[PDB]
Amino acid sequence: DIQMTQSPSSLSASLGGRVTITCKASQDINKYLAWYQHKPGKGPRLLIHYTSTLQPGIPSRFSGSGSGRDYSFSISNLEPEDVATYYCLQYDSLLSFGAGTKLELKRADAAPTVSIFPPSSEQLTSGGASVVCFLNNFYPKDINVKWKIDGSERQNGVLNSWTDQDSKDSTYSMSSTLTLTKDEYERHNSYTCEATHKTSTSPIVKSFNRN
Amino acid sequence: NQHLCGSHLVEALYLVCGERGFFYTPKA
Amino acid sequence: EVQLVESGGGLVKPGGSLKLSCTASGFAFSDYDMSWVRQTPEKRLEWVAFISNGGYSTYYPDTVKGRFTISRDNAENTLYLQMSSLKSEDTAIYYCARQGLRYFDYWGLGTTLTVSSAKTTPPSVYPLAPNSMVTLGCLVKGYFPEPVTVTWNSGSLSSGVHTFPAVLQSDLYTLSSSVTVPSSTWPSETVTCNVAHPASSTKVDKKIVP
Amino acid sequence: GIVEQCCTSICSLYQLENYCN
Ligand SMILES: [Mg+2]
Repeated sequence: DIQMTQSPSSLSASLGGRVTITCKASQDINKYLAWYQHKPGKGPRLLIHYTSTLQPGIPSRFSGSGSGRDYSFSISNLEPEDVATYYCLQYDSLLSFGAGTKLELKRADAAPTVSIFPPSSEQLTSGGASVVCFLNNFYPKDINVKWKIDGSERQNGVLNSWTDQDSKDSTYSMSSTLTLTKDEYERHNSYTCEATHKTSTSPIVKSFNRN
Repeated sequence: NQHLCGSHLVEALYLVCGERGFFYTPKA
Repeated sequence: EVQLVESGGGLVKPGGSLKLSCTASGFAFSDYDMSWVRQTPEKRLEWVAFISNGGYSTYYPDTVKGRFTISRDNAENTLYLQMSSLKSEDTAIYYCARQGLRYFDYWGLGTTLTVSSAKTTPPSVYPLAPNSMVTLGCLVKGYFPEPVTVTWNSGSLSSGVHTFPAVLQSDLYTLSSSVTVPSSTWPSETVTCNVAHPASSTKVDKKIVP
Repeated sequence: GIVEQCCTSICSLYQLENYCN
């Protein structure tokens, strides 16, 4: 087909600023390029067709440009509604989409609030134990978790998942769940998740004993 | 080999687009 | 007032069938070529099927050609997508899209398809209990399929509510939800995660106890 | 699409050009 290369794949901007996205075609596409904004839970929304022609209704702070194989899309005066994923589409030869640019907010660095949780009385009856750790409301997105139990840092039986940018404080959050069987939990005693974030040289340590 | 359209659409597109081919929906 | 409403999504075993529908209103539906486009879990947009305004022409990429059939009933303002020989790579949100010109100019909200051999399992729901502020949570473990819903205090707690994406493990999902409430409110008052799992017809309320 | 538009009547060469890949 025609391959659209879209860059960058993710992007952080400050309210009121400017952002520029690029799409390179594998061949000349004769200005037949459209741009779409896609928000979670909604359907895509056409912004620009024919390189730079705005759809009726779309705020003028959106614009595009280009020719041959090199095109660019731009947001002036970034507004909170503009956080979304943006995609280009070439429609000169059949149809092909770019991979997308995730557009997130810039914000002041913030440290994680770390909270730790032993397995509940409800789960151990079942025969399992899950220790959970929240690394909530921090910035930037990128973070690291290390589990310690009786001084031993251990890895297996953990899997972790990440929030998208929170819409209230424009922070990110992170879930750390270490899971063991009913009896490897009662074996040991001191359980620790350490949260290390570029806000802080020290890791944020929170822990509990047999209580 | 025979054509479907009185307009001779397929033959007409083979000359206008060549090895590019065509799609059913216009771009402009 | 152009509207496109997809419907019919659901869970299907590999090799199964499913017919998606799309209801058009607010425009002369029989004048418009129409497409189905899907979004994969990796958030790529994938053109899946095309049909011309009068139903004469049709197009499918090779990834679905021979397994999918797009069709329209213009007098009922409805676009259709009949899928068969379903494969896990078909798992996506499917969108209805209008093409006055070749670029799409209107989309629906989507309908979600899941292709999996995993069987439907209700979740286990565990309370997570440990300043002016306290953070609590609820752990929902070993369920299938997505989605689950988490509310706090029947929906009347909204901020400091962070619901985290499920990860697939084995064949089962585990998810967590965080609630941060003023430490005056708790444990003086009860904070309860309300979990809903429509696929297993589950609604469970777990009280967080100190 | 093209079948509905350029098959009962002749479309111009400008028109047909717009359907090309
Ligand atoms: Mg013909």
